Amino acid sequence: VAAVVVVGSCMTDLVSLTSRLPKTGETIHGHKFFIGFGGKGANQCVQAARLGAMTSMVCKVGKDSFGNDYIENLKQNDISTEFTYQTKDAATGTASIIVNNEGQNIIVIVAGANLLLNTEDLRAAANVISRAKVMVCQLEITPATSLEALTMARRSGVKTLFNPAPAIADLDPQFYTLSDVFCCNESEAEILTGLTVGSAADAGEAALVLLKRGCQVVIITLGAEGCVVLSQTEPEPKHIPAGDSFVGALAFYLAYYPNLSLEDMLNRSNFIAAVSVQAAGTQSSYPYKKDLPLTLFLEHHHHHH
Amino acid sequence: WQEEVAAVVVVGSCMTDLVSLTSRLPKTGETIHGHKFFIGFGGKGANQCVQAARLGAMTSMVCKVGKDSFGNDYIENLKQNDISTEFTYQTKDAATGTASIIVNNEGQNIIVIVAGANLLLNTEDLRAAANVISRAKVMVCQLEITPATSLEALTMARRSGVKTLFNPAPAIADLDPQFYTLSDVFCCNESEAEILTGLTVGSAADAGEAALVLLKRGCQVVIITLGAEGCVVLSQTEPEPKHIPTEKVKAVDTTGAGDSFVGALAFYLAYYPNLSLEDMLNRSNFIAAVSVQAAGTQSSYPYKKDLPLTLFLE
Ligand SMILES: [Cl-]
Ligand code: NA
Ligand code: NA
Repeated sequence: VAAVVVVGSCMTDLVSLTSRLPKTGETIHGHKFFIGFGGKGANQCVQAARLGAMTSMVCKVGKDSFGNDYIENLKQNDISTEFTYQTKDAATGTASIIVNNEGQNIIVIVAGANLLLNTEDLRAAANVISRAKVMVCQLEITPATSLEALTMARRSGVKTLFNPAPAIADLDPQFYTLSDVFCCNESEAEILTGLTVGSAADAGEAALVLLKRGCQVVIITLGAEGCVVLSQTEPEPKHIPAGDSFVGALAFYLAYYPNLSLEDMLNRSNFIAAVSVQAAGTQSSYPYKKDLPLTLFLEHHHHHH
Repeated sequence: WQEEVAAVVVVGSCMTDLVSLTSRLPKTGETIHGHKFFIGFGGKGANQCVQAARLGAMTSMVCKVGKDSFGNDYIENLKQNDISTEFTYQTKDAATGTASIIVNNEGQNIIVIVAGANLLLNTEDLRAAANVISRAKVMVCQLEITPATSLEALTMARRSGVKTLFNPAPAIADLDPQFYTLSDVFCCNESEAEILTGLTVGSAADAGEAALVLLKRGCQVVIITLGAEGCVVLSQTEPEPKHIPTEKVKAVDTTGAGDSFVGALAFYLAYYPNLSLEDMLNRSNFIAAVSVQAAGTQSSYPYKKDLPLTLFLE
């Protein structure tokens, strides 16, 4: 029975490497191509599943070979695809990336079938939504669909973890009140608040704005510098001194380790994100439970660390 | 009773086209959002083989793809176009060839090709095809596999008395001289002829002077294509350029029009050997022009049944 349900996006990364970037009208011969699995929703789902969560991916891909390939990737990671939809009306989402020998790139994103995931689709998935322990949402599908997913979780008492990524100025105010845990990065927080965010001190001031819009808990991530947290019952910023790995891990802990303090969950999730950064690649770099330190999965009183 | 012998063998490339449509092309360092993404089956060899097959040729595609989902999908495409895949090889040692394509609202594009498994088509893989090549009427080769593999395919055809149709695309300055001498029909476009001859080519008149250089390198017949403006032909017994023009028209999408033309010509060389070159070229120009009126490269290639009956008369 899925404890973590993710409503969000799946995207295929298509990468070519070339000596130089092409000029208009030019064909250039590359020396390497590869495919990688992405999308914030998928990536967050995959990290949670690798840690041992029972997860379900609510999303929409194309009735095409990339979408069939995505479905197999979710199944290989032990994720339920019962509400992974396939549509003939758009292609599976893509990120095409060309990179030259100087590390300069060009990137073309087509969100495709992700934008077609709608209310009717979420309604069909009510049983898994209502019965989960945590619902995770981002902003790579139609915002209205994310909203409705958060609204459905709330009506069943399911904990809402929201990642407003990519961010948007003029986000619906309902988003803040529907979010039990609202987690974003520095740049995102600048878009959402129109403040500048450079230090951990600025982050704390930006978090407080978001907290005052109605979020229960706000977390602002600081890259490889940790994160800053506030809550309605503790409004003072606490500084705790890859993004999808962190959010996936936090989902896992919210669903399976409710007896941990926020501070501890965030430590463990920072640790797990840092492991993903060291390993080459993207979703493949996400660590499994068996390859991580066993203290990540024990109560505080059980270990000597 | 006897299976139908392949009259056209294409030794050449297959690649998956990964196309994104956008408003404007990205500048260096830029991420942009596109409106649509389209997968298509491409590669100059396969495209030429598909046109020929759609016109009614019995064809065999000698090529190498991956043991990946793109290669599996490519084999099914070939079979759906009635092409023999007996020598469509699959390898775990590389991925299927790709073309990653961005197109703007004006039809301008940037393209990054990775050859992949096309590079791994090798001497042993050709040798297995010896009986099919011996019984063919025409062998068609391009430059999208290892130039040594195309060379061998052309020498195999020549030693078996099979007509060679060679499309030096993409072109390369200082191409091996054997390529000209092994070509019965040598067909390329304006830009390709400039790369090969170091001459400029803008008009049909310039095209004719470039063709005569290529003719003197030992080609039997040379055709220089002029995009939607037809083509120019010369031959050893008729060295004077003939300009075979077309009607000016708005295009829908010209992508793959060149390969349409070469595939049509292969079909005619094999199945209508008694037509004059002038007539074959007219009919092939016409067929290429039909493809331009539809989108999506191979999907735009016309079937026999949808074309005017005069294209198939003697
Ligand atoms: Cl031999
Ligand atoms: Na990584
Ligand atoms: Na076309």
